[PDB]
Amino acid sequence: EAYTNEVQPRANGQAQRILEEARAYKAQTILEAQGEVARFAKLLPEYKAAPEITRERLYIETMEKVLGNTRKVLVNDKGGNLMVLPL
Amino acid sequence: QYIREAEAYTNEVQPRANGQAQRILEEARAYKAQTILEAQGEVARFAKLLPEYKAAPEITRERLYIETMEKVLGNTRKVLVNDKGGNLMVLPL
Amino acid sequence: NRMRAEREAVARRHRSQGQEEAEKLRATADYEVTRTLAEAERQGRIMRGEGDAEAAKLFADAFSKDPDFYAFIRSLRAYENSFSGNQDVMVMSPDSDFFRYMKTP
Amino acid sequence: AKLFADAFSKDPDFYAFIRSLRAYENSFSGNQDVMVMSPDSDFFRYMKTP
Repeated sequence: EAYTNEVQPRANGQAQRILEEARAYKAQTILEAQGEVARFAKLLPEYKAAPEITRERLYIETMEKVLGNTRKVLVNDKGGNLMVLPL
Repeated sequence: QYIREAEAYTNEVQPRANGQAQRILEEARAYKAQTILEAQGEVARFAKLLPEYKAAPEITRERLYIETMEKVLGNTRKVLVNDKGGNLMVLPL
Repeated sequence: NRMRAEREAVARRHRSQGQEEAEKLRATADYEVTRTLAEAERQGRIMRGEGDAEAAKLFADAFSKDPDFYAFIRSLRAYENSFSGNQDVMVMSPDSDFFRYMKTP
Repeated sequence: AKLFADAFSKDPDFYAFIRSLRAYENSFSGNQDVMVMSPDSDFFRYMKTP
């Protein structure tokens, strides 16, 4: 006696642990989902107001970001030569 | 003395082998138990997620696809070079 | 010196045999941990699926409105995320799509 | 495999889609794996003028 009566607590605590743990992910998932859902539900009405302008600004803005970090070449076309030079 | 030491070594290693045998035997059982239980969890995820995909296949596929691409793209060396110029080298290490 | 050996052999046997039992019980302990670890992970996946499954209906309707604009804003964001590092090289040309006002008027 | 077979036979294409996507991140986790993309590439579609 008293051997099995102590095994259960160990698992019991761990069981409630995962429950709350997974419930947090689901709670955060729902929350984050709603936030992202609301994020696009606010840009879509304004996007429809001026699709070309919003697309152009986002595109030009997105471009200066990627280009700002990544290197550039701007080499003329019709030439099949480059050095990947990886590591 | 070589014989005396030899008998000790033989008698010493034999019990150790038996103990190692149970360890690999038990590990296989644990693997079997872990794989069956792990499969059940994944099955539930797929079963619950499948109706959501069936509701909006294109949106779900597109959302997952873009998300998936971003991660694999972020941890790799993108090139973004016109396929015309297929003159490259491997340079392995 | 022969008597020493025979007792010494028996001694190692008694010492080595006890070690063997340790291995047996030690291995069984590992199995119990694996039985509970997988069990917990199973319950987690069930709930962890409901989470993304519950949000999937939300994303579905939000982006169903305009999946082309959502893919555009999401892909633009994904580029900034993917190209966050300086390990890539954008081989463009002065007449590319972006480089439209880079020419003389 | 029994559970996988029954649970995935409901929709083979969708399981392949989800499983194929997950496999990519597990393999390309390291930066050593290079990807020679192109502007024409299907994914890099919105990176151009709208």
